[PDB]
Amino acid sequence: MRKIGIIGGTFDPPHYGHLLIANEVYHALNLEEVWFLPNQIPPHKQGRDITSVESRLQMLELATEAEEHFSICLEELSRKGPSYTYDTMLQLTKKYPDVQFHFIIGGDMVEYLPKWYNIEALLDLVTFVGVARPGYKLRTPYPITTVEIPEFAVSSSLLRERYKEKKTCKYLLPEKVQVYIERNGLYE
Amino acid sequence: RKIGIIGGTFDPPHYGHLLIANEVYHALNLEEVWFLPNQIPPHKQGRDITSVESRLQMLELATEAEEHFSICLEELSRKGPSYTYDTMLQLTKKYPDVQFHFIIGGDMVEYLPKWYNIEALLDLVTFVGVARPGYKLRTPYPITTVEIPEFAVSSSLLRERYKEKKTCKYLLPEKVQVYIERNGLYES
Ligand SMILES: Nc1ncnc2c1ncn2[C@@H]1O[C@H](COP(=O)(O)OP(=O)(O)OC[C@H]2O[C@@H]([n+]3cccc(C(=O)O)c3)[C@H](O)[C@@H]2O)[C@@H](O)[C@H]1O
Ligand SMILES: Nc1ncnc2c1ncn2[C@@H]1O[C@H](COP(=O)(O)OP(=O)(O)OC[C@H]2O[C@@H]([n+]3cccc(C(=O)O)c3)[C@H](O)[C@@H]2O)[C@@H](O)[C@H]1O
Ligand SMILES: [Mg+2]
Ligand SMILES: [Mg+2]
Repeated sequence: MRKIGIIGGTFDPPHYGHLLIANEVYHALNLEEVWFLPNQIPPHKQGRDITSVESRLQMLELATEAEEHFSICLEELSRKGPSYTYDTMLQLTKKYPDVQFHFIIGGDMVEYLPKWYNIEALLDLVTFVGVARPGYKLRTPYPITTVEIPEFAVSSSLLRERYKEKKTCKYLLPEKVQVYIERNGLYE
Repeated sequence: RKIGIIGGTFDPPHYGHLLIANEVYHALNLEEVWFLPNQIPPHKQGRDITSVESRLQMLELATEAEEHFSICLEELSRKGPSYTYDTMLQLTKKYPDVQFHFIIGGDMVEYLPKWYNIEALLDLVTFVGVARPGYKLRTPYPITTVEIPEFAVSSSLLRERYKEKKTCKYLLPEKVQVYIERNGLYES
């Protein structure tokens, strides 16, 4: 099953920018499917806070369950420590020898690439697909694939701020995710 | 009474229309927002546009679920080209109760110098600009601004995409999608 997309994330919370870039890359590159890959500990944001894996997982399920071309990969949640993508992609490449993985990143992560653990070796394990994001730019010296989408400036940190400040989040993320955030008072 | 007006052609209406309407309604504590479809757009005369009953059908589908959104049918009676200045004269005289906030995206912010009776219009109504990717709010005119999570969705892209059978997931409401697809709008 050759062409598979994988979107790595903290998903804190998941939102329409995640679903948008996943669906757009899926159509653009004729992928068989897209795997959402939630991290246990974000390797670049190790000191911080972040909501439980359990609530992040539940949001992600809510966010993606409608979608049959979407599924959740738990490889990192079954590992201790910071979730380095090179380690994960090593495991998945050997578990799935007949898949060409396309790792999907937004503009801000394309810029941060030079600081990823084992970046140069990672680029040989996987095909990176960068997608534009307002305020970031897709220019990178690394040989990545690029897909054009209708850019959406929603972020997880913006959503967290707005929930705290009691500001509207309508049209920013799935209604099912909104329902769960408000029920459990995450981000207030 | 602070009331929003978003004039547009709505061919089709999409999440960018709904987003900006919601964003200003909350940021300016509006009582509600009116969607004002034009009979003939002043600046796209002839062009190639969808019928007014069809655009009206879609706009209803786009906004029906929304309690704080109604549609204003003022431009739909009489003449051809819908000049906003005339509309707002008529609305201002009719409801001296209400302070109208006319909502425009950044592309329409840019084109303001070419609007009919622009200077007299600015005296009539409060303009509210919202950013659009690929158009920052630079204007020498004294308009009110609200900061939004920008979405690069456009009507012409959706037209093009429907014609090419490309995905429109997350870009516009499902009810509107159902209508376009079933009547085979925008194809060829
Ligand atoms: N509005 C939007 N438009 C376009 N793209 C958008 C977006 N919002 C988020 N995104 C993108 O979606 C993805 C998920 O966002 P978010 O949930 O915040 O994810 P984030 O915490 O930024 O992490 C992104 C991925 O990169 C991995 N990473 C980062 C840094 C170093 C290393 C390493 O191994 O050394 C690995 C991390 O483990 C995860 O797999 C990101 O790629 C982000 O850029
Ligand atoms: N993604 C996005 N992000 C931010 N804003 C977005 C947007 N997509 C549409 N918009 C905005 O939504 C609104 C509606 O979109 P669209 O259907 O394409 O509307 P459009 O045809 O641009 O018309 C905008 C309004 O301006 C009026 N106008 C235009 C030119 C001259 C004059 C005149 O009186 O001489 C009047 C026109 O009759 C209509 O009422 C527009 O303001 C557009 O800029
Ligand atoms: Mg990020
Ligand atoms: Mg426009």
